[PDB]
Amino acid sequence: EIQFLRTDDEVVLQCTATIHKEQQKLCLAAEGFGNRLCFLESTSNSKNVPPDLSICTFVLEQSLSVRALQEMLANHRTLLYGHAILLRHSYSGMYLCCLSTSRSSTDKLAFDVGLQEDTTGEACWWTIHPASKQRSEGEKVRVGDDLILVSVSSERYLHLSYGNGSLHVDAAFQQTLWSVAPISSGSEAAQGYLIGGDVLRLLHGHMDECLTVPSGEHGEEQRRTVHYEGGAVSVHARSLWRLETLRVAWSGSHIRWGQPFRLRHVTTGKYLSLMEDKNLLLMDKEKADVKSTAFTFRSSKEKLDVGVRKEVDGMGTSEIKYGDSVCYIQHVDTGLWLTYQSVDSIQRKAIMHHEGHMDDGISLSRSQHEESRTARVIRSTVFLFNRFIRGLDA
Amino acid sequence: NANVVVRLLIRRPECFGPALRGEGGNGLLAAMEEAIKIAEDPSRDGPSPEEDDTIHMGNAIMTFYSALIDLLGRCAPEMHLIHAGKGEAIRIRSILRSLIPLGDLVGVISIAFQMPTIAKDGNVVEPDMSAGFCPDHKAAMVLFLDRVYGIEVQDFLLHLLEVGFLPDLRAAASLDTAALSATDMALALNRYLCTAVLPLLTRCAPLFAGTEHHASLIDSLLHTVYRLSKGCSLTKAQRDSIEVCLLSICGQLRPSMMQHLLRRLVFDVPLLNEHAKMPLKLLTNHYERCWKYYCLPGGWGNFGAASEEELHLSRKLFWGIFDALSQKKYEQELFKLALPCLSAVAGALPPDYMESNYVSMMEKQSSMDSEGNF
Repeated sequence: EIQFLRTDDEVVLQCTATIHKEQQKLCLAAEGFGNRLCFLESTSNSKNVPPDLSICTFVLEQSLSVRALQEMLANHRTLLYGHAILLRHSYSGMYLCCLSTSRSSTDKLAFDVGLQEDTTGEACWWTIHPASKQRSEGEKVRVGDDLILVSVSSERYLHLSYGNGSLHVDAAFQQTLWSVAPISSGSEAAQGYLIGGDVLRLLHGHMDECLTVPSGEHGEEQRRTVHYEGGAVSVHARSLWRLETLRVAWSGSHIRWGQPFRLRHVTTGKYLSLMEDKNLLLMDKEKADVKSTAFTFRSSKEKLDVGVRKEVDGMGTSEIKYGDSVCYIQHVDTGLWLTYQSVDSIQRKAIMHHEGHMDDGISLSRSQHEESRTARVIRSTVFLFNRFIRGLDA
Repeated sequence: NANVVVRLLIRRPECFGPALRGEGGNGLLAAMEEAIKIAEDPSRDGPSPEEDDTIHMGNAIMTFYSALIDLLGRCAPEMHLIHAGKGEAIRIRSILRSLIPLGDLVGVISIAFQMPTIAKDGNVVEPDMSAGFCPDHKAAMVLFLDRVYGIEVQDFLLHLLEVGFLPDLRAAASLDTAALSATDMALALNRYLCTAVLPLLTRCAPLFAGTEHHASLIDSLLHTVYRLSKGCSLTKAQRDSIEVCLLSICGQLRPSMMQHLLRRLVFDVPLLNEHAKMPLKLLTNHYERCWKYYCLPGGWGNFGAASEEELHLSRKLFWGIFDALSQKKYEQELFKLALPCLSAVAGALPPDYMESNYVSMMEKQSSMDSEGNF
């Protein structure tokens, strides 16, 4: 039984590009604050450079027919080909639209594609159309079908520009085949259980320690270490980690024991990793390899490995629960457990050990949407204002 | 049938031409300039191993682009649907506006023409029209301009008049000589103006409300239109169109900035020929409308006041018309149309008018002559 895309689901729009005779999969992305424009995020080199799907996820809010859309404009449904769909950017909460402005990349007959505050008007709405003759108008849209998006405001296809030096997405009269990948379904998500993409705090066995990094002393090299700390840092933003699965499709599904994932620091953008000298050190997006940045949750420290498992195309079963489950962090390749150094604002260093301690359990607390939003705002703003300061200094 | 054609053309953008497919396009104006250079270049215009003997590729490119622009402008939705707020009509107009920039439409109109020239022997050297830039090419530009973008703002109207519309009128007025009148280019230019430019300025007449410190441009336009109206090669329909256009413009124009045309009027009406019918009606309408500007010392501040020189000129007009009319033989239509004019001028002129004993010296012999008007 092939699944059908329906409203209130979370998806990412993917387009394939042939660059220097190399097939590369790209995802449409946008960052709410700072740049209303939309760009492209690569997801082909996931093994070496982890993609950022948090700014690529979109929510299908409304799916209306063309006639009904026109009527309301004058005044969990399943998507069928030919309906008008409203896409909401999951992070920003703003809607994809034809900006009616042109960046003029040698194509005068084109418009820019970005994000918009209001839902009113015909710019936010897009029409889905079959990619081949196998599909037809009114037919249900499968999860694996390719799609063509047409702007209601301008009848301009959601287009991928090969001609320009750096790949861009715009609204042009040439058509581009977009593939919709289901990220998560909120309806089939169990409340209180760990799902992929959550921003969470790693609480220690005493519930008053959280895995953090040193506070801001203007030293990014000192901010690269990882330690246990207690106090107000548990409600501060530097204790926030985003769990990122290694899969692109169904990344918002429930997290099971043994599932590899990457832990990203929200306020610094650096992924947790194990160095070759058995030391935890944050490293950059470009270097954040699967070999170093892969971690799993074990129900017990007992050595029986989870073994080979299949990834399932769905939300999956709910195994890890917030605040009622004891988890042990294990590096996938080395098998080392995460534990405190126990040497004597505790500043108890977090280290990797073959056996660890008996009180090495980690509790899970899910952060609030407000906290995650503010943390990503802080990261983006500090990056931009550091670029500004460097330019002024030059 | 217009929207569907718009769908089809936007789905296949290669129908728009190499200048406008969207990738590596030089633009409509650049294409028209490349075409007029190709038309001059003989290596590219002809095969180089009339129209069938030599298909001028420059003219072919220009007529293709003019036909595309004309088709798009005709595909533009009607004004009333836009006023009613029909979303699809608004969408079509926005698509066409995105397709064709305003500057490209302005530039093609700004492009000049090939001036017909008499020769040392007296024979007119005819530049071949089928091989060069044609008035119909600009006429299509005008149709797109007034059907898609719309001329609804005054400084835009004035800028367009200054850049592209006025020089064409001046060229038409310069080809008013008998030898140059029979030239095909003069006929084509006259048709283009009387079909596209004059009706446009007639429908956008209310925009001529405030043109105080563009006085020179509006005076030049009036003079050129009056000379073109005096032109002889014009047809009956062309005369009617230019009469309506001039009357509509002068009616909305403020009475202060039309004394310069009054001078020509007050000399040319007393001849009481067939050509005088339009100017004497124009005087009738002017003096019936702006009667308070003369009899009342002040009027509104916006009208201004009499300078006593236009007052002397109007009194001279009244007396000249009256005397020419008195020694003129009876013609029914001519007197029935002249009487309202004489009555209006008499009413506008103050009854107690101070006739200045100091009469004006050094009359404008150029505006005041027997032959050539220069």
